[PDB]
Amino acid sequence: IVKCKPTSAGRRFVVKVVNQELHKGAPYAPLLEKKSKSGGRNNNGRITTRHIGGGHKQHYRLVDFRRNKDGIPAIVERVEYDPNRTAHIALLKYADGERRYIIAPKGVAAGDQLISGIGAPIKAGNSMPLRNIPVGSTVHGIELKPGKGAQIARSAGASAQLVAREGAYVTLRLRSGEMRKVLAECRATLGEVSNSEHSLRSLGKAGATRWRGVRPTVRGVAMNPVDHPHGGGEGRTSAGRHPVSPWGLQTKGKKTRSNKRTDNMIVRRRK
Amino acid sequence: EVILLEKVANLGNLGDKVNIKGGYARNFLLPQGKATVATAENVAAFEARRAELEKAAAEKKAAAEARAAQLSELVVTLGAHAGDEGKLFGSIGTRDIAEAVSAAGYPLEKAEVRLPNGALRNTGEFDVAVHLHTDVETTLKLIIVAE
Amino acid sequence: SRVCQVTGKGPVTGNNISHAHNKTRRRFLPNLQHHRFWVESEKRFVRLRVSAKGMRIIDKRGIEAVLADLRARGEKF
RNA sequence: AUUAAAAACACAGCACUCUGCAAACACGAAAGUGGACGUAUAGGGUGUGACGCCUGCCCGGUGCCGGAAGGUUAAUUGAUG
RNA sequence: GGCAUGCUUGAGGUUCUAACUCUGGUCCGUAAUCCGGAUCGAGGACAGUGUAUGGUGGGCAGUUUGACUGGGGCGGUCUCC
Repeated sequence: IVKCKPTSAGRRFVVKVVNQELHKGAPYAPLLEKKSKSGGRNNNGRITTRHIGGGHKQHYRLVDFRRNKDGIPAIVERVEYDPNRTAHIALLKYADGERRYIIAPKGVAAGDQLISGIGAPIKAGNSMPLRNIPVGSTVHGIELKPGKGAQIARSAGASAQLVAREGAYVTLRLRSGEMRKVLAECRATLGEVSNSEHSLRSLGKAGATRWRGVRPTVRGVAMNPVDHPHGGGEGRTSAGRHPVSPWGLQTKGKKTRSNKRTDNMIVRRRK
Repeated sequence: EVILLEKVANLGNLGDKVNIKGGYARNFLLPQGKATVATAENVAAFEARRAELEKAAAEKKAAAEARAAQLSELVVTLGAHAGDEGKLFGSIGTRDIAEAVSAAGYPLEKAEVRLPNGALRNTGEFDVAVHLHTDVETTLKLIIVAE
Repeated sequence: SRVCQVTGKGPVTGNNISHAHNKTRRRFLPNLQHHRFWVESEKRFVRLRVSAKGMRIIDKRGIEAVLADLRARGEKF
């Protein structure tokens, strides 16, 4: 993590994250495919999600989440950059070829973990079911329906903690603060996700956000009464309604969960 | 409403007619063959098979007497992990336990089970709720040893 | 469309009268759910979306009197 | 676009809050699609606008959040006269 | 008074699977995983959907907001002795 010298008006506050562990140039080619840019537009053609557009060409990488190979020792080749994600991914190699990308744990550059219904059991990077692990451990990549794949604790530097165990349900405390009960045969992976040098970065200039795929936002007090309920005014007005979405939704604190189907699996709400 | 044909439920009889909820007869009894709606059309045929109904009531309990001598033997030795450590590390099983109670027990296996007490804690003999009835069940004894 | 495969119920229209008689339009939709019905002759479930008034008529004739005249007006079950 | 190029709008940066995945949210009579083939170091919304030193008191009014003890309170039942 | 147990019935609590549910897994139609069908896995009388009813609801719509007046706006005045 380096600082930049103020040579220009853009370079004054750029904070980079450089890494020399990353493999310089190539992706492995059969694990790579085409991805198109949406613009934030559904099949009616209209903008649903605002402030998206532009950017750069990207290839989607088929990152493996199931880890269904069992009893095979896998050996890491190298750690690569992945553009549609905040973590680093690793290239694996099993005992008989069959290379494959996974989310990289804290271990890097040819360790050899073992992916099984239980084996070699404890490292960073061993996948094994959630009943055969000690309490108080830190895991990541947690399935919720068995066979479906990792859904929770998957972004950069993220993890969860085991707390309790009884019956079919193995309770864990999420990164947010919510404590879920999770069914016990869903697999998970010991350790933490690789790139934690990511909350320490600053873009510096206005055109740095724009070549990543985020389009300018405009405030609601600088519009007309026809466009946004904060509306127009004379001079700078305090927008004399209570603060509200452009569709009429209260925004400074209003509980909006209404699922009413998964409420049994939650122990404690996030506070 | 319907005419009963089974005797091993909690209200069943030989040929008594009962009045039950519409969802309990539509969904459960009739698509298996344990009851029949009361009619006035084939009633000359139901009276002819009353001798065949009581011979069927002297055979369903006869096969059960030659069956209970193989269920409570408790000779099933499940090969789970966690030999001599103390911490839960064994393969408990929710789909592989139905094949274990069918290779040396009753051959029926279908587990649509509502359970928050599925997996078991540290190494020892505990109980797994298995498919035993259709509107109740109790838990079956499981032996967990080393591998 | 929201029709039944036994009784032939369709959506109708009407009003939505207030307490000062401000007429405005709504639709009356028939109750109708998916459900599976066992037959004995073809020994298989058939699934067809019927009303709750279609569930009562199936409780009257039983399955096959209502299945046959559904075929005898030329439909897929 | 064709009388207004600004002190206006943007902005990197800052804070608040909602969202545990079939997510909040949006477009759709509905099927479904965006979000996102992403998973809280993420995604929506509202204000202020690099940097430096800082951000005081008031919870009565209005809104949101929390709590149920007690009061009133909807069709639905229909005693009694 | 209650004693018992029954007969029915409300309200609450737990559990079970067979209804419904699965934007789960693998077979089949199929050279497609959209859609079905078969089987296991999860939830489970909840969710969800009709119809009757409460609440919130400028998100949206149809509309109303008088006259005399030494210009009309402000103020004063509209009936009876």
